[PDB]
Parts: sequence; structure tokens; C-alpha cells
Amino acid sequence: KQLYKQQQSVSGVNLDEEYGNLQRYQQYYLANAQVLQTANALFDALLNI
Amino acid sequence: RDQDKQVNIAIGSSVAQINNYAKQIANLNDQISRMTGVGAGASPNDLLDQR
Amino acid sequence: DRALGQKLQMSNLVDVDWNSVISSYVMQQAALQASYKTFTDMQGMSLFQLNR
Amino acid sequence: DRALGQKLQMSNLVDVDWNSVISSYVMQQAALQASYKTFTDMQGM
Amino acid sequence: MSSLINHAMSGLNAAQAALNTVSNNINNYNVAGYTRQTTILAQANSTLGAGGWIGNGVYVSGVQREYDAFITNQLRGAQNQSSGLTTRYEQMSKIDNLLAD
Repeated sequence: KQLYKQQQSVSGVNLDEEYGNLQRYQQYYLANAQVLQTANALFDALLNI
Repeated sequence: RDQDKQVNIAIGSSVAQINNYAKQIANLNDQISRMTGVGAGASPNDLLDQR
Repeated sequence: DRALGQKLQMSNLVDVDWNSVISSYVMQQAALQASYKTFTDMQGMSLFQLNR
Repeated sequence: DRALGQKLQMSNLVDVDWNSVISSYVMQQAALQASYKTFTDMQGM
Repeated sequence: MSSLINHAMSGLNAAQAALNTVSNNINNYNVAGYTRQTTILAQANSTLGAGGWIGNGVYVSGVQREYDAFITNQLRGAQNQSSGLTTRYEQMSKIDNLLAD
């Protein structure tokens, strides 16, 4: 049992760091999408000229 | 006994990726020098990071 | 009687002292939930506030 | 007493340990909740 | 250049892929045999314009397996003993139970 748990320590999903990561990367994805809209406004202004 | 043996395996594992790391740093030297050669002072951000 | 004394001394060397451990257990439980709350809420508000 | 021994030896094979299964049951329920939250977020995209 | 949109699409794709990976860490969780998988990120390739920090975006450089050999292999023998000596004791119990009283 001890050695199985020692294997799990490295291998086993810890479920906390991953959950926090899930949030962290949603933020990143939103950051990307919004940035696209800004470039859209930029070439909108250029087009409207 | 066997866990000291496995400590010996870990030593080889450590050396194993050291070789390749050194190799890619050599490649990075090559490319960074080349890019500055053409760059006139401008250089690649990404390669300076990677080094 | 000597044996009883000996196992008493053994105990001494190894204590549950149930009450101390579970009191600090509750303290740590509250601290844990507090820290997690900090992470979730703060991180959260700041994300969609900043993205906007 | 022979029959008693047989009776318990059968339990060794067939029976289920309540504690292990209930623990795994709760843990997998938590895993389900995790998977469902994952899905609803990813679909939120 | 189409850089303006391309930066965003690169980052968006990379984020989505990393999302899949972290999910894969979640979706399995309980099932034995799995090991946690971790992800790599790095800059985009050098269509460097004319030099300088024209990095053009990002990409995910695959996923890594958190895996081992010198405790992984060492695990098999311990499991072997667990079965064998446990069984030696367990069979004797098969008998002593009958004949003890």
C-alpha cells in the first residue's frame, strides 16, 4: 500500500492544482478572444476612412 | 539493496537528458548568432528567451 | 505494577491528547476553507473585471 | 462448526466490504461533479 | 501582415488545447493506471519580419507524461510478494480454521 501511494504521489491527479488551472486558462482564453475584437475595431476604423 | 540500485538508474536517467539539452543549446548558439548577423542589432525575442 | 508504570511512560512518549489535536484540527479546517475562498473569489472577480 | 466455517469462507469470496465501496462511491460522485462542471465550462467556451 | 488576427488565433488555439489536456487530467482522475499529464507552451516560429521581437504568437509543444521506471519497475516485485506470501498465509488459514478446535 505504501509503495502504491508513493507511485500515486507523483502520478496521481491531485484535483486541486488542476481545478485552479482550469479557471486560470479560461481567463487566458477570454483574454485572447477579446483581443481579437480590438484588432477588429482597429481595421474597422481603417476601413471607415 | 534494490533501492540503491534504482538510485544508480536515476543517475543514468539524469545524464541522459543532459546530453540532449546541451545539443539544443548548441543549435541555439548557431541560430542566435546567425540572426544577429543579419539583424544589424535587431534579434529574435523567442531565441533569446529559449537560450 | 512496574509494567503499568512502563506503559504509562510509553503513552507519554506517544500522545493523541485527543482534545488538542481535534481543536487544532478544527482551526486548520477553517483556515483551509478560508484560503480556498481567497483564491476562488479574488482570482475570479479580477479576471472578468480586467478582461472588460 | 464445519458449516460455520464454510459459511464464512463463502463470504470471503462473494461478499462486499461496505466501507470500501461507500468510500469509492462518494469519491466517484465527486468525480462526476468534476466532470460535469468541466463539461458545462468547456461548452461555455 | 495578417499578424493582428494571427496572434489572437494562435493564443486561442493553444488555450483550447491546454484546456483539453487539463480536462484529460480531470476526466480520468479516479481510474487506476493513469498518470497526470502536463503541457508545454512556447513561442511561434520565426517569420521574423525584419528581425526584432516579431514573435507572431504561440503554440503548445505537446504534452508530457509524468512517468517513471526505477520505481515503476520496482513496483512489480513488491506486488509479486504481496500476492505470494499473502497466499501462503491465506491457504494455511484455509486449513487451520478447520482443525484448530
